[PDB]
Amino acid sequence: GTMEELARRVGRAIERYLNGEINEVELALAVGHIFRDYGLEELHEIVDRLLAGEISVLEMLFRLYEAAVKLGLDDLKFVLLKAIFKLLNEPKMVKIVEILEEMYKRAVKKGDEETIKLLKEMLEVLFEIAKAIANNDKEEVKKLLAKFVLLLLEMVKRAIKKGDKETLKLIHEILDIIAEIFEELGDDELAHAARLVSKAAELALKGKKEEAEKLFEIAEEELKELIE
Amino acid sequence: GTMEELARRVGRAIERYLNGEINEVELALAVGHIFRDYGLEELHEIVDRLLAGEISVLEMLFRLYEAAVKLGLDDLKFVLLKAIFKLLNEPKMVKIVEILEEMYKRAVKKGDEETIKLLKEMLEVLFEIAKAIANNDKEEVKKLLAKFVLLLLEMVKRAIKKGDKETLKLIHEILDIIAEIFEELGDDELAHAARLVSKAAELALKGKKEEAEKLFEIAEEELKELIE
Amino acid sequence: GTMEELARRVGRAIERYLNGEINEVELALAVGHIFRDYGLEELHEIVDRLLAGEISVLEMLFRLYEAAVKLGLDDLKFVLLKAIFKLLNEPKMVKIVEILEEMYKRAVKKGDEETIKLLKEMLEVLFEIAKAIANNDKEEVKKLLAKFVLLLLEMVKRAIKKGDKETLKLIHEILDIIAEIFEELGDDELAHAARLVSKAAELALKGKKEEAEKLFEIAEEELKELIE
Ligand SMILES: [Zn+2]
Ligand SMILES: [Zn+2]
Ligand SMILES: [Zn+2]
Ligand SMILES: [Zn+2]
Ligand SMILES: [Zn+2]
Ligand SMILES: [Zn+2]
Repeated sequence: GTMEELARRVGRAIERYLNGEINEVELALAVGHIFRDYGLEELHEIVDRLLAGEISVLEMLFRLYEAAVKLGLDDLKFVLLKAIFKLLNEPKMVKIVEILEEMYKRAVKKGDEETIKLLKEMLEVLFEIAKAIANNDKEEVKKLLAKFVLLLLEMVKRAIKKGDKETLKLIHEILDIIAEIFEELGDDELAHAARLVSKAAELALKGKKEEAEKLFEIAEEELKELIE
Repeated sequence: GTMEELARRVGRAIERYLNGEINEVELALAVGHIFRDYGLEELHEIVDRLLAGEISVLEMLFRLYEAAVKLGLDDLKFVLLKAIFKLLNEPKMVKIVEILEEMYKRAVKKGDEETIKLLKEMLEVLFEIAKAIANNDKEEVKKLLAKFVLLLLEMVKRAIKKGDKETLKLIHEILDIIAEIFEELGDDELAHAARLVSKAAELALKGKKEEAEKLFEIAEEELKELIE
Repeated sequence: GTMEELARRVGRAIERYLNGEINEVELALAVGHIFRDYGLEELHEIVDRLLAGEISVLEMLFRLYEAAVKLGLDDLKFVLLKAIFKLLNEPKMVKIVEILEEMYKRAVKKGDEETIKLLKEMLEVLFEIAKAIANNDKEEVKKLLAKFVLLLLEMVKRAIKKGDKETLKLIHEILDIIAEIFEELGDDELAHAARLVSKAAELALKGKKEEAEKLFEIAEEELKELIE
């Protein structure tokens, strides 16, 4: 069939595994069969490695995400990222990925192609964040989240000069979630920068976009300072 | 292999599922593999739908039966009908299907081809009965059972002019089962018509086939009157 | 992939089944998929017979071993023999198979091709021993073990004329295990012959190979006498 259904099938299999309905061998067999039905041989080999017991579910998910990045499948990428962020107990990251998926789905139905590369760099940053979390190395997580906040700042700067309004709300929600994450990680300056960007986006959405440029430059200067 | 081996394998898998030995994912994987081994692609997609959790076992069985009717596989049809009538708690309908299957196996080893279309029509009627039962609509069940009784009346009329004797006993047993079904459904007139046909068949089998016809047209007018 | 990784994958699947991690349907599906991935169709049909419930795991292992003997896969043969001797509660035979596979692995990395045929004959003898045990027929087990001891005697006679030293230790350990097996089987003469051969091997390894030959012919005539 089409690549959209394939992602739905794989996602349903992974949710069945996560909820406890099926086990690892059943999940491996089902996902390998699904991938083989669509002709994806590399993904089938990666799942075969799980079927042999060499790797675990999280490692298989990481390798599947890398392979899908090489191939260029988007819905499968979002499904795999949500599964990765659900295997690790982080509901906030899953919420961020869900909002980004909604943004991507809104973007693909129109001619906006400049945002797609953004939405993609941010997916790479999210993948690096997940990898760093899996390594239990908390120092790189903050820098990667700072890069994510900078990317969202660039996207909101692009969006303000246009007439979009739902994009502003979604970026505000994402930035609020990241600020909460920063607060839960024992950091205050990066959380303050994220809340500054969120406040600037809120001001721009409200109608007073003249006050937003000073907030934007202050926030970007602070973010650049804190990364180094 | 041959179409007879496939039916036995699928039936065995379904009994393993029904007895509680295997679960739904294992059953889906096994049955899809069996169908793929024999080159039946459409049945494989139908089972794939179950593997994704879109449909249940009963809906999958119904779709498999429809696909096998389109293809023309008989033993698979009988296996699927028995499974359908076993998932719904109706041993009597399973007994009717078993007797029909024995009749079909007896007929195929000889040159009798006229009984084949009648058995196919009765299989269609039984499929509609199962569908109506799944819909919990009790009004159409009685009408469909009346049509089934009329078809058995036609077959017994055909068989009496011939020398068949086991067919007479099997039709008598089937008619008794339908009479019990009608009695358990809170109906008395249709049960009386079914018992009238059974009595006519028994009289013809005994040797007094002169008295059978009066009963025969009496039962047929009663059945025609009760359908409308 | 290569035939070495296939044996590892199959052995891992069977180990998972034996340890209780997976059940018979999961093992059947996994092993059939593994054999299908490498293009081994006959092994796939043999596993299919297990998927349908016609045969059990032990019978499936026996048929797979016979088919691999016909095909000429050695690592798969060792894996299947180990699984067979693990399903039957016999750790000593598993130890014998492990030592034999170590000897085979040592031999295949050099130019020694004469030991390969003798190891093949001993593998046939061990397969016959497993078959006889599965039949609960104890009298043939002793004669087959006598033939195995004679084959080990031939190998030790060949190896003494060469400079091999680890081979002598391995045959000594194997002969000690067979002697323990004979003692546990309520036999003393065959156990005495096995211990005689082991003592001759130990004497030859120590450096006094002049006294080994007398023990050698004594043990071989005793073994020939006891078989008849
Ligand atoms: Zn595979
Ligand atoms: Zn503060
Ligand atoms: Zn499929
Ligand atoms: Zn009455
Ligand atoms: Zn197969
Ligand atoms: Zn003694």
